[PDB]
Amino acid sequence: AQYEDGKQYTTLEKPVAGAPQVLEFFSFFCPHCYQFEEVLHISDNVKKKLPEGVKMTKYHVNFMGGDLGKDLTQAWAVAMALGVEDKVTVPLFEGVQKTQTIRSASDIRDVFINAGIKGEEYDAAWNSFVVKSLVAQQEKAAADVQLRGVPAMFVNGKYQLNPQGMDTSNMDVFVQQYADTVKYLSEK
Ligand SMILES: O=C(O)Cc1coc2cc(OCc3ccccc3)ccc12
Repeated sequence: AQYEDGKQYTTLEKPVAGAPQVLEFFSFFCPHCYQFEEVLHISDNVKKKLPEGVKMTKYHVNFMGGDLGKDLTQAWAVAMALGVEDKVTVPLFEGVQKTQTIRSASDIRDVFINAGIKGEEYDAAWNSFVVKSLVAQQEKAAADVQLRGVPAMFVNGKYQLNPQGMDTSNMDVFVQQYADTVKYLSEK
């Protein structure tokens, strides 16, 4: 077949019931995730190839960066709770990987302050139990599939994208193959 298990995708030996339709995992310490955001725009290109209104979910992970990696998972929960993901994603990526100006939880808070989120707004969300639950939700979704690598995308809790088996000589062809595979899997 043109799409084959082990080539463009792999199949979960333990399917995950009730999972989101399109579930992405990333880390702000993850280099390919940086490319996926700034250079390839995987999330938007996948969204444009899927039916309108399909739920897409993106979660942060703990296993990169130690203490700060967990801080970034809590900060991502704040971003999701406040709905400011589009405002903080790029400065957080660049703060961690490009300028390396993010060395503490205070530095992460500075990114939100600079993006226009009020200090009282950030601190209240950061210490809220709604955000504690969002952190637990991110951990549980990752734990359901024993996630050891990012960037990762799962479709209907059953199929995992395999970008290693996709052509990397051309950035746009890669994105197109990636998005077309997600579409194929969503119609499975
Ligand atoms: O292999 C891995 O650990 C998994 C993996 C995740 O995202 C990737 C992106 C890759 O290429 C992107 C690209 C495409 C065209 C031109 C430059 C870069 C390759 C591998 C992965």
